[PDB]
Amino acid sequence: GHMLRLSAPGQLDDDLCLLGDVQVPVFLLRLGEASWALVEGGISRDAELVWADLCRWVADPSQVHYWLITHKHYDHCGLLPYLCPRLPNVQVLASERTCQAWKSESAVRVVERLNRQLLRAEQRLPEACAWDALPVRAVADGEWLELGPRHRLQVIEAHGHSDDHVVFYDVRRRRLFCGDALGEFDEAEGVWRPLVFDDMEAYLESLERLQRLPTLLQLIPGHGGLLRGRLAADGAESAYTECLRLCRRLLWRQSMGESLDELSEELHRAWGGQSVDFLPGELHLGSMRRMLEILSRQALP
Ligand SMILES: O=C(O)c1ccccc1-n1cccc1
Ligand SMILES: [Fe+3]
Ligand SMILES: [Fe+3]
Repeated sequence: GHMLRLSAPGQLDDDLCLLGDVQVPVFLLRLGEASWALVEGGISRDAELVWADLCRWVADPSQVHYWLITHKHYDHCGLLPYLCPRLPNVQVLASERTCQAWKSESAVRVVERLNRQLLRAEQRLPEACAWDALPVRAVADGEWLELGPRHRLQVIEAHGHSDDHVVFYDVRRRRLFCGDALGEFDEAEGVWRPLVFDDMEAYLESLERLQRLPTLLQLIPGHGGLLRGRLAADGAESAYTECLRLCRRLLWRQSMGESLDELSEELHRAWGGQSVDFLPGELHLGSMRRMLEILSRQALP
């Protein structure tokens, strides 16, 4: 409950609504009187929740024409096979690499595995479309997405968190759908938690490019809701600072003979509580481990 953070389902702006759970939300954009779009692909088990929320705003689901995806992680595309059947006119917009992940049986295997762990006991999933059969359209870095007469979003490559990650910038509204590129926003402390799970140099380089965007009014990550005011304006820069802060912290620990597992457990214990309801505890601890391993390699003797 903060002035600068909208974290409740429902309407966020004149054109924007939050569907489903705030920790893994799906955002709804009204492009016109009979045209809508979705942003972020959530987790599979939320199919019926998101669908329920959606139908309360969209009388005719055939008016959903676009579904924008930031990256291939299980918590950002798990809904696609299960709701695309119910969205006959939708077109999934994703980066080339993100599309490649859906044509890989091994990559799909991991996405499905992690999502099934989040299923409640006796919970059944709808009739699902084949991952390789999704109505996808690959988008490239810098491409402009003419979604509607008042919605023009630019695709900006933002690798680092993952090797396929992109973000979507609505310059008209100074609004950035940044996915996980800035990390995980700490709701209790008001700072960003870095999520460097692929490449640190690219991670920092992406934040440098995003800092050069015109001053943001709304910052919408993959988890936690909508950020505004100074949080949006300073977002990219603050996320950059917090990443370096974690690096220096890592170097300090290692220089004291500490093993990566020592700080991993500490990060997991201090940060794993926010994502417990949609992220298996072993995945978070392992993710923290993978991150520190990345930072150690790209900053060590
Ligand atoms: O990206 C995240 O949302 C995330 C955050 C914390 C730990 C693991 C994560 N993860 C890694 C791969 C898919 C989820
Ligand atoms: Fe992610
Ligand atoms: Fe994520």
